[PDB]
Amino acid sequence: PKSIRIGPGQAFYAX
Amino acid sequence: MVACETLKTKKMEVQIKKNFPSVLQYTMTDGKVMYGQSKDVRTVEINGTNIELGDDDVTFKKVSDTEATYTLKVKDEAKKIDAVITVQITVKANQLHLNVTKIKNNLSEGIPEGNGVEENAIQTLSFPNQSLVSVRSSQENAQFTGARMSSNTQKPGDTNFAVTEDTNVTDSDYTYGFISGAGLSAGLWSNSEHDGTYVAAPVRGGSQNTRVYATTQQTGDATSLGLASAPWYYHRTVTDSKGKKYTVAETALPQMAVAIAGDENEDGAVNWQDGAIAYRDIMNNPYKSEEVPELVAWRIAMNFGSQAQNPFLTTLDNVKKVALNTDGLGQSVLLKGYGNEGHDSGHPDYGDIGQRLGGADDMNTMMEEGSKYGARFGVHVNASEMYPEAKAFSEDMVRRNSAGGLSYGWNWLDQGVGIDGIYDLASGSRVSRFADLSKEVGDNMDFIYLDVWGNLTSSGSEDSWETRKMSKMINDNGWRMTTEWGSGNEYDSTFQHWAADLTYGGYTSKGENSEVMRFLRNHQKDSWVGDYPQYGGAANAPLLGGYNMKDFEGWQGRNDYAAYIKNLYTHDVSTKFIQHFKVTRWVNNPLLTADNGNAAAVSDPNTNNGNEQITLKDSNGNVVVVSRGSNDTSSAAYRQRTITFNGVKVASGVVSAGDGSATGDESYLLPWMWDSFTGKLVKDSEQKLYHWNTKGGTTTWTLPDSWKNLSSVKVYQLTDQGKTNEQTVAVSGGKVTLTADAETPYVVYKGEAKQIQVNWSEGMHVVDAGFNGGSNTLTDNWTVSGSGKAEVEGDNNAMLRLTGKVDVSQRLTDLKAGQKYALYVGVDNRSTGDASVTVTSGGKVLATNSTGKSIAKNYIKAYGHNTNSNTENGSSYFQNMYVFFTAPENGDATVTLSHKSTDGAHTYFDDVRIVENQYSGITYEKDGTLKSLTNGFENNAQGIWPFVVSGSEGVEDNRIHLSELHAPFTRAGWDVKKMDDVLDGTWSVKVNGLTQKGTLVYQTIPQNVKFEAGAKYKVSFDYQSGSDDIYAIAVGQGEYSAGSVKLTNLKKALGETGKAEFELTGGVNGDSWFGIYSTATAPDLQGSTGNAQDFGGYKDFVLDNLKIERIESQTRTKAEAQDKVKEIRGKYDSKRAELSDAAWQQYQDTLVKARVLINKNGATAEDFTKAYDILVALDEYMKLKDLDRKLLEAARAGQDDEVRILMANGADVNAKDEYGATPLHLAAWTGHLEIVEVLLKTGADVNAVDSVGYTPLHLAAAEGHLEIVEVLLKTGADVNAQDAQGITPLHLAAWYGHLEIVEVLLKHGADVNAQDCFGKTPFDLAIDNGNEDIAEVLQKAAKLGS
Ligand SMILES: [Mn+2]
Ligand SMILES: [Mn+2]
Ligand SMILES: [Mn+2]
Ligand SMILES: [Mn+2]
Repeated sequence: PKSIRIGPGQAFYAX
Repeated sequence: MVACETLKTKKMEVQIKKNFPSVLQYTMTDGKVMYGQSKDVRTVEINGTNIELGDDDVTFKKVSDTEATYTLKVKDEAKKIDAVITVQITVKANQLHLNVTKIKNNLSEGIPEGNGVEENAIQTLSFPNQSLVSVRSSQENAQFTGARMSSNTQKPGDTNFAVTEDTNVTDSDYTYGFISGAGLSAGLWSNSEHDGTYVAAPVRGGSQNTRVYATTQQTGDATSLGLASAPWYYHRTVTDSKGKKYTVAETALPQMAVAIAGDENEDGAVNWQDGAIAYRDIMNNPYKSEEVPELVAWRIAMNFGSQAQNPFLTTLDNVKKVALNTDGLGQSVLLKGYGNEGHDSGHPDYGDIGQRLGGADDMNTMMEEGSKYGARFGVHVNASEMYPEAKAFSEDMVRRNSAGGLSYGWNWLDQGVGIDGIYDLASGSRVSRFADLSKEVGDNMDFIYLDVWGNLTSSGSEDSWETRKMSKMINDNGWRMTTEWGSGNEYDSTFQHWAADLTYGGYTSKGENSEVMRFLRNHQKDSWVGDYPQYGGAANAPLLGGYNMKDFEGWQGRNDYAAYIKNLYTHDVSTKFIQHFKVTRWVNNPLLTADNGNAAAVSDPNTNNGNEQITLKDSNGNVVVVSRGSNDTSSAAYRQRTITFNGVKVASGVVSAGDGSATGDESYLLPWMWDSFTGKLVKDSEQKLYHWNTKGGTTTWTLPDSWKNLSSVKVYQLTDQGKTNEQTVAVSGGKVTLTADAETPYVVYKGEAKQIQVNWSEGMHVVDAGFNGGSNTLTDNWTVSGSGKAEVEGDNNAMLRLTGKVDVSQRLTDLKAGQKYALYVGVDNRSTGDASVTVTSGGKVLATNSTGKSIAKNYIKAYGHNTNSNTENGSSYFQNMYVFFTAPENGDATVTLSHKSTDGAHTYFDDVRIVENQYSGITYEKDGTLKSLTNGFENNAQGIWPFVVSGSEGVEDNRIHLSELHAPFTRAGWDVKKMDDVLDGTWSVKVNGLTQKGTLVYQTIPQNVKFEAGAKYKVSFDYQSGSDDIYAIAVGQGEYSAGSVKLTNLKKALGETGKAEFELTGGVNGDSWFGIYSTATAPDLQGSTGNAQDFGGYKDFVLDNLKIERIESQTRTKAEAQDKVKEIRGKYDSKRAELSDAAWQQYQDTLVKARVLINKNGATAEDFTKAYDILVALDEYMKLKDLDRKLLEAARAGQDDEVRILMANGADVNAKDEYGATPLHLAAWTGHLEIVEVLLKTGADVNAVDSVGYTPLHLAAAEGHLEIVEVLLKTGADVNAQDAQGITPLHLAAWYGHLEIVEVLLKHGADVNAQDCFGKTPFDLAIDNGNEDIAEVLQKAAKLGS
């Protein structure tokens, strides 16, 4: 869907 | 007595006035009459002043029955006019010529020496309302047809209207103008360089040349419309950009003519088409236009930035390849970068043929040998922009603005300056430079390509006059004229790049859109509109086709050979076939309407069901009829075209859309009956047909009359190897049935065809240097030896592929004994075993060199094998390997290309080049290892050797080249220049504006400079860098990977040469190298504005006098080395967990390698010293890699002082973690402004991206640290930086709900309309998370976008 909280290497769209 | 005389020919009688050079009427043999000037008009215009002549001002002399001479006394004391004009009127067939044979100025002695100002110069001349030919409203079918310039596919350049009593025109100017009425038709031709009314032109390159002036007058009851010439220029006074005035003589003396026509095309009517047929006898014809129909294969062979991507003898092999595939069809090769260092280098030094490409010697060999295959050559020249390095560069040549400053051009390799167009012409500087080129090429070169002429870079003028003078200089040297823009040079150009390459510019900037101009000149120019449906109008399947240009030799990265050839057959064979015939009739044009001023346009419902049709004919009376399927654009049939040759169908169907949108169904069997030289008809055994079927399949055709009685034909499939797969096809009732593969060329002969013989690599000292000779080049020319395999692999640009243990050798020919040579070869080695190039004289090794696995990808856009060419596995590591030798006295010299390994991996070799080279800067040890390498860049065969261009720009026309000396212009202090281009000698290695890239610019490679495992080397070079720490020295092993390199920032050395020196220890894998890295540090532009920022040199780096020297290292014992292994081990063995899998594997690799040296049986102190120096280097590397690991933790944790000391001790400010996050990313993300600002002041990349594409700003904005966001924006962060997902810092600010962060982001240049890869804007992301407050602010901001 739309990530809980983003950071280094954590894409905004992961599910 | 009688005030008129009669001139007579067998075709007509013309009555002329004795009191003025005026025609009363033309009477044809059949009785039909055309009028002239029936009124007493005796006006002469000189310098804008009209003077009416009396009976005493004109004297007449009937010379012959076909000539009369007049002497006109043109005087006006008040306006400073006193002249004697000699006008001659001559008749020949149905033509009447009126020429001004002499101009005598009584108020002047002439043009003073050096083209000084002539006081009272006769600048312009015309005969207002001369009415040389006229039509009346009272005559049957009285009409006018005119043409003006249009480069817009939606706007026709034509006019067709009936002459009625209501008609009222006064000096309506047109390029062409035709009048018809009472059974006759005529068109006026003048050489006037007058510029006027046009329909659409994006430039001024003689695009606006209007030479006919239509004016009406009352002749009793009727309105008469009469044609006259537009004004002529005689001694024109011009001003240069520095205000200096010149008087420049005529390009030619005033000339004009009319050709009276009846029903020339024998249809029902007498219209402009009859007048246009007769106009061809009087019209000017572009120089060498009679060869245009033969030029089937146009292309560009490019060279750029010292790289010699396409040497002249390579271009000859590609001419031989295309000739094979097209069966000898004519070619036209534009050499883009034939001079100096390449393309946009050394302008305007036209006589400077590129020394690195083989100089004037190889250029003439290419041209002389290429003519044998029907290839024509031409060079790209520039008369508008100049570079300081060009020997023609002067303060007089420099274009200056109204403020007295330089008129700067484009800066890429060096900064371009505008040339003073008027000075360059009036001083006779340009003629002198063309002459220099003429002295080099003689009568071998075919054309000149003039770039940018018309875009107002040299003057604000660049009018028809200036263009005519320019075209004359070029034609005078025996060269055909070609230019850039589509509308440019109506008069003399035979090709426009922006008309022939349909890709460029868009629908408003194409070729000449006129039924009149194309009807007249289709067979003389490639200056039209071809098929490119997305432009509509003239670009939607024109019946006459249109040149569609593709390239395969580096131009704009273009290198698809198969696409090049497929395109020639798809659009250019048919276009050229049609250019072998001249238009005679052209009816039912769908583009001409009453609303676009073409009410009287030619409409025949009894021709092609009322749809478009063109009838073309040749001197031998052969008829080609090209007919359109339907005139309705919404019909499938609008794109259907049938072509008949002497009544027989030769082509049929829809072509593949020229924009490559949709393939068609067109199939043809075109009779090619001309040679590729003079275009003369060939004999029966030499007669052929070209077959093509877009969709593939079986089609039945009627053979031409000449072939009707044959019982069989011979069909060949055309490939890069010529005529293949010969088939014997039967003929039944003059008809053949051909089975064709889709989009595959076949050639049909009456009998057995002899194969075009090609001797690959002529003058190249080897046979088949480019491996273009098929699988049998390895049998016939090269001799393969070994257990392994040698294959000619590559479906585009063929290569030599070696697998396992194999040697590919060939004897070297025509070398000058005792002379120094350089042999280089392109090599891409994917094996771990050495790939070698060796030169031998009877078993003895003269010279040898080798590469292990290739470590540097190829980034040269204009090179055949760059990393976008997929040599193997989506990359290309092609780089040239050199051997320097002296040709043996005995003559016996041999080249071998070897692979030693039994390894299944491939090695790629291409383009063996043996060239004379005086380089002698490599000294070897007793063992074949490097002792010393020095280079001042004074004898570089090609490129920036021993360096290779890295990927700071990716696959590009790289801003790195060998810079040339031209003092004072290339030295510091000239104008705004602060850096010297050259440090020592005539050449250096220049880097232009490659700042803040955060990556490698250029590096040495082991096949160039090999650093022995464990050996110490002292590297030194002279340099100049525009700012402190913008460029740095990089030292690394194997392929470049960020952080694996040892960076040393280089201090500013601007105007005064600096000296850099360092030590290097060869890595255990022998893959060690050094280079120049572009840091993340911003340059100090020192207050400079605009172009001065680029010209000043604040962002440049020049390198010279390189010296690599192997040095002695303090001698160690087995014990000293064994003791260092313990030191290193009990320091870093304790970090197995803390290190990556790869980081620990390389630490083990090095340790094992060092331990082999120590414990080897029979090791000596050299081995123990090497083992110790490897370990010392390993320690220094491990230590700095742990300082980077600890800095990434202190930026995340928050320790201010710790980050400072780690940084002070040399920890990399741009170190990356497992996710590619820098310390600046981790400080902005966890919110520490203190760390962020000190990191910025140090040289951290504010626009560095992690794996996912997050800049620190993205992480700051998503988290809500607004003070960090403000600092980032001020220190240079991109506010519109995009994620891999298209997410910008605004989206993350909006979704996570940070109102203040959102407002500061859009306070700076943040786009509110910006969408991610799923079409979501920051607003849509706010209305998904519930931030209606953020959504309202964002909505309001987007609203203002009005
Ligand atoms: Mn006619
Ligand atoms: Mn090749
Ligand atoms: Mn030098
Ligand atoms: Mn240069």
